[PDB]
Amino acid sequence: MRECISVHVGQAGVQIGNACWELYCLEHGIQPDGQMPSGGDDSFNTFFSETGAGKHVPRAVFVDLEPTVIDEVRTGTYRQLFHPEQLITGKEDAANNYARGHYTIGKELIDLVLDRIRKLADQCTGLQGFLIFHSFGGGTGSGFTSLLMERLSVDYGKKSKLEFSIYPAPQVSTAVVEPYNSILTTHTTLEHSDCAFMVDNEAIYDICRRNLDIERPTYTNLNRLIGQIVSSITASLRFDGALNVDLTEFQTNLVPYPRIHFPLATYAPVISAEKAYHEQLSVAEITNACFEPANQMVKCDPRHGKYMACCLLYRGDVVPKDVNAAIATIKTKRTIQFVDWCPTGFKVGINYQPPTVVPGGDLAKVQRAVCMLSNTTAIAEAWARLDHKFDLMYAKRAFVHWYVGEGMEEGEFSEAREDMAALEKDYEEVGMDSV
Amino acid sequence: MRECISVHVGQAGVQIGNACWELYCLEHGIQPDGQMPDSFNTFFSETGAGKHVPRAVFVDLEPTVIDEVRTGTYRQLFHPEQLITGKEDAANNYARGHYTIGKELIDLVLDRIRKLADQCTGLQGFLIFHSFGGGTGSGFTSLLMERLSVDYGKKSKLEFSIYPAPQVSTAVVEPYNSILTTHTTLEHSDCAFMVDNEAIYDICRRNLDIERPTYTNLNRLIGQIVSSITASLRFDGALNVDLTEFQTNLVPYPRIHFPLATYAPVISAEKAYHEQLSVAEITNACFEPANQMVKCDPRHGKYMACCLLYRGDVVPKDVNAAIATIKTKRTIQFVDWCPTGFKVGINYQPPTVVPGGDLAKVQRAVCMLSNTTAIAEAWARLDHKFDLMYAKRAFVHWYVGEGMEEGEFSEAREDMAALEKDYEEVGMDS
Amino acid sequence: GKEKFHKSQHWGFCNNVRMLVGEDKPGIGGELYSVFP
Amino acid sequence: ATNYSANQYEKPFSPKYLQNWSLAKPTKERISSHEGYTQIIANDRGHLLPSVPRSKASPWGSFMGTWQMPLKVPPARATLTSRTAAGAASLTRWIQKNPDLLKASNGLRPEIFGKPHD
Amino acid sequence: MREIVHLQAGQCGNQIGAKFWEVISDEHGIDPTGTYHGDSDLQLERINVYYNEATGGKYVPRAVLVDLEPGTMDSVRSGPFGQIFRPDNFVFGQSGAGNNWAKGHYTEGAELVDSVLDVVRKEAESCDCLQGFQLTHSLGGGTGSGMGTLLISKIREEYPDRIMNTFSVVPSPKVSDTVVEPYNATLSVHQLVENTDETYCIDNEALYDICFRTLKLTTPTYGDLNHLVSATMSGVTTCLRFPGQLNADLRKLAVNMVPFPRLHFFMPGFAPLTSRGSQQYRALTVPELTQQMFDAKNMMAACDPRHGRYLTVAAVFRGRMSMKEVDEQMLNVQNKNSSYFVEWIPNNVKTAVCDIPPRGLKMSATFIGNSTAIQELFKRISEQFTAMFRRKAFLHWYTGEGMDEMEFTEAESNMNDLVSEYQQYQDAT
Amino acid sequence: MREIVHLQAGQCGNQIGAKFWEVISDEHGIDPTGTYHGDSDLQLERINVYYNEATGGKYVPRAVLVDLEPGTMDSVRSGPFGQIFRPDNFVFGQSGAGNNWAKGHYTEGAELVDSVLDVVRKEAESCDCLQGFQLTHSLGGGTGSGMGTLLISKIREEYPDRIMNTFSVVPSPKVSDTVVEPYNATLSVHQLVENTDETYCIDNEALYDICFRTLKLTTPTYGDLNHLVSATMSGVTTCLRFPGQLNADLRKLAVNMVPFPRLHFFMPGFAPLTSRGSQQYRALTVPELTQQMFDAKNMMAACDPRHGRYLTVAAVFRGRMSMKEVDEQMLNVQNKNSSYFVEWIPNNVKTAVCDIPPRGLKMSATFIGNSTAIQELFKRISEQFTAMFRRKAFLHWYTGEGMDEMEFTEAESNMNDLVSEYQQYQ
Amino acid sequence: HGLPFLPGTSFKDLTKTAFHRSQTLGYRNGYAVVRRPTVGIGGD
Ligand SMILES: Nc1nc2c(ncn2[C@@H]2O[C@H](COP(=O)(O)OP(=O)(O)OP(=O)(O)O)[C@@H](O)[C@H]2O)c(=O)[nH]1
Ligand SMILES: Nc1nc2c(ncn2[C@@H]2O[C@H](COP(=O)(O)OP(=O)(O)OP(=O)(O)O)[C@@H](O)[C@H]2O)c(=O)[nH]1
Ligand SMILES: Nc1nc2c(ncn2[C@@H]2O[C@H](COP(=O)(O)OP(=O)(O)O)[C@@H](O)[C@H]2O)c(=O)[nH]1
Ligand SMILES: Nc1nc2c(ncn2[C@@H]2O[C@H](COP(=O)(O)OP(=O)(O)O)[C@@H](O)[C@H]2O)c(=O)[nH]1
Ligand SMILES: [Mg+2]
Ligand SMILES: [Mg+2]
Repeated sequence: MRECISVHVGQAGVQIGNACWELYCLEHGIQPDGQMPSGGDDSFNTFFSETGAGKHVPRAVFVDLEPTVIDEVRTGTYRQLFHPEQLITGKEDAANNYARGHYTIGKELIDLVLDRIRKLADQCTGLQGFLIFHSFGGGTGSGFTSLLMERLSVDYGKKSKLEFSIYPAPQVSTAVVEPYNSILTTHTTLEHSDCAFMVDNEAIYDICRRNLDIERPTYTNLNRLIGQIVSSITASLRFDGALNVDLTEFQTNLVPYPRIHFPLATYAPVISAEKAYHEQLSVAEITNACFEPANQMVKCDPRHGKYMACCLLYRGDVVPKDVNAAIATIKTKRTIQFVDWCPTGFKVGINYQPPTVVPGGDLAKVQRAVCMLSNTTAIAEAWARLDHKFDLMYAKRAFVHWYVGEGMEEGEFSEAREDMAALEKDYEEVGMDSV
Repeated sequence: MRECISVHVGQAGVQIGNACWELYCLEHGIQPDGQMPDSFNTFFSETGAGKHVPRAVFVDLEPTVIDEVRTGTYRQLFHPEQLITGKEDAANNYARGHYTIGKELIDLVLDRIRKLADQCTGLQGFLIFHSFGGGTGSGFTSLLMERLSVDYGKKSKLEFSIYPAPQVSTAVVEPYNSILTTHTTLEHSDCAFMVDNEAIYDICRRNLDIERPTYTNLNRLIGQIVSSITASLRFDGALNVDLTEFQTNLVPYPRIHFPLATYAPVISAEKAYHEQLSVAEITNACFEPANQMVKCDPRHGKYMACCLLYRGDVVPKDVNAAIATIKTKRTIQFVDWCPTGFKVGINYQPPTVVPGGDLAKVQRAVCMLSNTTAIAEAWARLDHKFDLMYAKRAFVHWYVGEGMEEGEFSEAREDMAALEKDYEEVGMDS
Repeated sequence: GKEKFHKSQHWGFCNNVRMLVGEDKPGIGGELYSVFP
Repeated sequence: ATNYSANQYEKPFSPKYLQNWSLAKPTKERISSHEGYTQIIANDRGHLLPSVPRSKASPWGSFMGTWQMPLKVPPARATLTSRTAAGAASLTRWIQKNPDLLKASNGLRPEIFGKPHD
Repeated sequence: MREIVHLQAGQCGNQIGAKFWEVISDEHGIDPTGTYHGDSDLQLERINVYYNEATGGKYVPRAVLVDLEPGTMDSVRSGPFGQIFRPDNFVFGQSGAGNNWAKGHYTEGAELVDSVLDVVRKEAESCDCLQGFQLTHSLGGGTGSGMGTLLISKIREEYPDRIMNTFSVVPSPKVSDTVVEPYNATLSVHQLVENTDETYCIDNEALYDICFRTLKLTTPTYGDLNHLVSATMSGVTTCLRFPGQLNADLRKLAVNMVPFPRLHFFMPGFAPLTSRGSQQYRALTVPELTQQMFDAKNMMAACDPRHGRYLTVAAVFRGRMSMKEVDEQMLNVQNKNSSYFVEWIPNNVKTAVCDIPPRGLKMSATFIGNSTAIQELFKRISEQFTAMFRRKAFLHWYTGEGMDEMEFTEAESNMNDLVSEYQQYQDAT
Repeated sequence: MREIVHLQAGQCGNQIGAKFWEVISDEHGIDPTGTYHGDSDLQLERINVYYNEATGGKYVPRAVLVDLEPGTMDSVRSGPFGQIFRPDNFVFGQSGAGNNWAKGHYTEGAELVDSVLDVVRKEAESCDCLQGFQLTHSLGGGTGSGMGTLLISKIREEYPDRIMNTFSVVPSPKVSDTVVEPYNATLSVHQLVENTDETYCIDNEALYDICFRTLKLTTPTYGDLNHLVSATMSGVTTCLRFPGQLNADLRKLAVNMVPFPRLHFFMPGFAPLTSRGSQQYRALTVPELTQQMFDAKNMMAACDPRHGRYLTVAAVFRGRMSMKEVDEQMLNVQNKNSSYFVEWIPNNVKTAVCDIPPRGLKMSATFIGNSTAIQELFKRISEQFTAMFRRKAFLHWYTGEGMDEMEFTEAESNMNDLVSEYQQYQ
Repeated sequence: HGLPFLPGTSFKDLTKTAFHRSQTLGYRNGYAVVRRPTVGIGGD
């Protein structure tokens, strides 16, 4: 069982989904034509399925409103892997509008996507939850991923719904009307999301520049690093491990309060081939790189805030004693501050199977790997800067006629910022020590 | 034994029956000259010269589409007696097909049925193909069931009709024909399995990647239904179902006898490789409102009678688990007065694929026949179109002049209004 | 068989009396004058 | 129709075990006994008799489509603990301001399990 | 000298009966043609109870096949064991039943009564001493529920002192195999309760879970379900055919099973039913058989015995076994579970131990339970029949041929009186 | 004769008990296919306590396998001894526990508690005289902590006169393997207090300290940590299975180790465990084994007995040794340091022996000790619990399953009363 | 290498790389099916 359904929405979700689904094929031996060159292994059923004739079809749905991002997949090297009905395109994009992604153009495909998810869920003997890949900045990456989850809450209720969201980076950004979309897609997701793993492009850019010996990284390098995280998350239930971690346990051990569900994901053994020859990668040495601010994959200093919960996922030939001795040294370290109401802080998970490289990629052959998913108070200043972006555009009512003029009341902006301005004191209240 | 006489009327019935009898000859081995290079004796009559002749009559009031049959591949198969041609078409008139020109041809048809009723040891029931929109499809079809009821009575009488499309239409005088043919055949038919044209256009566009279908694709898809309905009279099954079974399980009231047809494994040759076609995954596609072949979502209505006909490598437990899954879904709602809802039909024979067709060779298949409340809005829209026309008297001189009182238009409209009151009075609870 | 499950009609009526009509008929497809070229 | 229970064998046909992970409609557990003949409540052709009381609901159903569904959809997870009283009031008000959604067949079954602070 | 006449009504009883005669012929050594090729001599003395000798050393089954069409009897004879029944025993009509209890009992079944009863008498008058009758049908269809119930009525009005045993297949609780099935069930029960001495409640849902949880069959068919039915029908008649240290035929079983003439609805079960790959995980002993008989999930009726009390239980054990182990195990289950056993009948278990087991097995037993929880079957159909009679659901197919609404009315009263009697002798002290 | 039904829930319980069924099959000679391939007849005479006879000399265990997700069961069934368990004894759910006591005990555990107790009722009346039960799990989990306590209550309400055991894995003192460990531990202990006859408290840290400092083990996995737990389980059940000079079963230990019906949380240990290259430096005598019995670093609970006082002590031995030497050593350890033993009991130590040691060892013993110093284990959880409870740290994942706040206050009060009654005798 | 089954006598194979968990416990159309294990961890 242990089936999982992945939804990729927006251009970002498809491009990450291309690197996610190539890695899942290399972890199982499934060829691009969907044939395994081999009842043997059944570890594929959490991602793949069967048709009797030896064909494995992903348990994924690809939705976009712009056709020329999925049409590569229909005419690429994986054109025979994905089911055609699982790849869904519209006619016109959301044009960097949450209103188009939610009210006018996102309401178009939502009944067809819900229909396709039902046919995918009907094939699942045991469903762990839903994974949704998007970007806060995109039109359909913010609008359609917001409408989908309201419909998933109506249809599937308390089924676990986890997100991999591309945060707008605090200094580097692509779109101009992007802060408007980020506030709107955060407001309507707070009560519907269960947990939201967050990462932005600027912090991966520095990691790709420094930790890896690649100058000028591409989006393809970013999507593989994200794909290694989602693989490391799920492979506890894909592979034999000492401490099994499931998708349902992430919401319990990382979301203390209902309106704060934004932990930060990082992957610390990211080192180049030339640089892996010199240093050893021990369990204590790679887990300290999970806590360095320069190695965080979200551009915010964790020293500015306090850690609320951490979820350590170890992948490889890790020894649980060396895992235990490593966390003990981090607790004795004073520069990392944990809140008083969480004396435990740490959830550890150990998987036996080493990470397998993509042949020709940037990542080196690590014998062991660790992926950290930590909820920090330091994300509050990211909202404070994101408040400085939306508000500095909203005092003059700039770029609202594209939103208010199409299906959306202006009072939406007059309620969606006040609710997430309450997160500022929600993150303040959890960051005060009780006397 | 277990014989079945099939009747086709109108050009719709002939062209559907051409692709139907192409399939019936192909799944029994009958080569298109009548010769075989005892399952055939429900549709075919074996002659003392070795030439198996179809147990059917091709009645049409227009000679043009009939001469395709008299010239094409199935020339030697069909019996020149058993094929009846007209002289002049009804010209989209109920009046002409019922009173003027239909009356001079119906006297020869019942003689043909009578010679066809003497060669059957046990007749299961009739099988009538027509379309609502046409003249001889609506006028002459009415003359059948009025005269077949007085001739036979308790004999089963099943019928297939092409329902008018909800958004497109081939003709303007179509709502006149459809309302007038339902008023007189509401009490003269046992059950009316219904199928649309625009819905199959959507089915042939989404489910199979053959954009731009023609009428041949529609008759082939309809022909798979009629074969699947009568598959159990000819092949062994786990639990067999008759032709007489269909009237008492799908018709709750003598006014409500319009169920909906649905074929689930409507898939091309390129997509059978992509997904498995197990019984649970195809029965869930029967109730899917995008796979239904009448354009009306049953989610907006209620289910009062459903029938499932499986043929192929199916398991009775997988059938049981599929229906119980549908019974747990909140998409599907039933009425208070039908706590059962379902019957099953299972055949061991997998369907026989036709070469030159579009559906792939599937290991198992299911045909779904259900009476729903959602057809009430379809009757509501059709009466709107009749009411917009009959308000200021339009195209009526083309009916009243041709041997037909104008007051029939009234009592047809008075009847049909009650038929909608028959559909909301059955959905309400206590 | 496997692709052929034709059920032959073994029973029937002639002369309005109950009977086995065939007495040499196939089963589910298989078995239970001069020959000219 | 009512989803009956086979008593001892209701467990294998429970909704999630039948691979339907969508808030599925419940099954009946107990049935009472009548004590004689029933009464004809409706004449032929299906019309309910004039005397009998009538239900007050849509005869067709309560399916809420993707366009008649209310905007600003409430959540299904509606716990009220570790939440201020005004915020818990807003969460309760949001769920209770759309009674059409909470009575629909494809509706939202909420779970307000929690007590706010005082 | 103690023979019984077999009845096969409807297509459900035809496939059950064809599998039943295949099981008996395998057990008694009869080949698909009709001759004898058995190894032990204990398969010859009591062939008479089921078969009849024909000149040529060929044994002919004493069964009559009735249906309103020959459609399912085409498949019966095309099967492996379809050459053993006489063609004169096949009785078929002209037109189908339509899942109508009307056509099986009033219009179409009435012309076939004189033909079938003529066959029934000519078997029964060739009998030296007839023991009883044995019918398989279903309560959901038209021929099995209508014609077979009428056959019970015409047999019992001629042979009242003889016993009437039937194995009726009741409608499924969750997924209906017929839309109009609550009518045909209620009309059949109203005359089953008056004109039968033994009846067995076989439900398809219970056979499905038996095939999956216990048999672990990956892809079951109706051939397996009819085999489990046929093993039960062979178990109850074993003392007629094979010698034993404690024998009980149907009447000796029927006398101490039913405490009142209206309380004769049972629940079948098979003891040694195990899987293929877990034969080496379970010992085959007397405590293992009596647990599987008295485990709830091994019933064949889809009604939980823990919701009621067992009036009387039967245990027709087959195999060489020690009687202390049988007697001590029956005492424990009655003692360990005292709330599921009535307290005005001191013992509630009848034990009969034969000597000849089913082939391929060491030990076997057949369970017949007269629980007071089989009212759940009658409660469920009564609600359905209420729901379809209140708003006249399919009455015009029934009242349009001759039945009056009073027939449907008195079917409700008598069947709801049956639930009242079950409830009365469940709360009594 | 004197059978034990083994039940186990959770990932931690299943991995411990799978290793436990490997030590039992090794010393009873049961082969991975489940056949007797041993040497002596004192290896077969008392098989009934754990295994059951099958057709053709096959021995199927009496284990009941419970989890809400069989990913751990799939790992166990693919091991070297995963085929001895009967497939009918595998009962499993469809969704995960989520490290939630509320899901394991109230909502998600309810759909499986009917199927587990049917299997337990299957294996209870199939034996002549059930001696009792045994449960292995971890208190920091969601289904071991949640469902395991639920299965304890359902067994106790039907079988209240038979001893039941709890090999619970208590939370570690310095590093947590789960964020919501104090909530699951507080809610499970509150169940364990009034529902168990014996309870053995095990943590990973002391097993890590035993593996590093006493085994000299460079790479300790979970196979060899569960071996330390499995050796203790075979030690207490030894007199149930093999003959000895002074036999003592489970309840005979429990009678003179539980002085009041509340104090039943013990501390396990394994004396003969030696270092890597230190076997040639080791004398094979009872005094050196005795000084490793009561030695603090040999404890499996990481609660130092120097900080508390021994209420009662159990000492089950294995091998052919004289009993004057054993009794003298138990008298010397009571008399040399009497400040670590309660002055109100003249003899805190029970001596039990057996004549059959495990294979490869000439002489073996297990340590089971009820000390006062286990109260600091409960205080440490309590101070961690009340830190999360005053700010309402993770309650919205618990009260979202219907659970009320007064149970959390109730669970704190029962532990605080258990601390106070331990503190009374010190 | 013939050592007795003691906690210090556990040694793993480092040449093994694939760690694939097969699902021999699952659900068919309503029942908890327990399959016969054909492979172990890693596909061997
Ligand atoms: N890390 C990462 N981020 C990406 C990638 N591609 C796009 N993004 C982010 O996505 C944001 C834009 O959203 P998209 O998903 O690309 O566009 P969209 O969702 O289709 O929105 P519309 O086209 O307006 O409907 C950019 O600001 C990027 O930061 C990628 O490959 N990797
Ligand atoms: N599916 C399908 N429908 C057909 C076909 N041929 C005709 N029809 C239907 O019938 C309509 C054509 O007019 P008909 O109703 O057949 O005319 P008629 O029944 O012969 O009556 P008159 O010609 O007016 O005397 C089309 O719009 C179709 O809806 C066919 O081959 N396939
Ligand atoms: N056990 C078993 N039951 C069957 C079989 N065929 C049909 N049934 C049952 O019979 C019921 C329907 O009865 P039906 O076939 O209409 O009976 P008929 O009208 O007398 O032929 C269904 O509920 C099926 O469960 C079979 O081969 N075996
Ligand atoms: N001694 C030991 N402890 C274990 C083992 N596996 C897990 N644990 C402990 O169990 C705790 C995790 O609980 P877990 O079993 O995952 O909870 P569950 O998923 O609800 O069953 C951790 O603190 C581990 O230290 C094992 O094999 N041996
Ligand atoms: Mg785009
Ligand atoms: Mg024409």
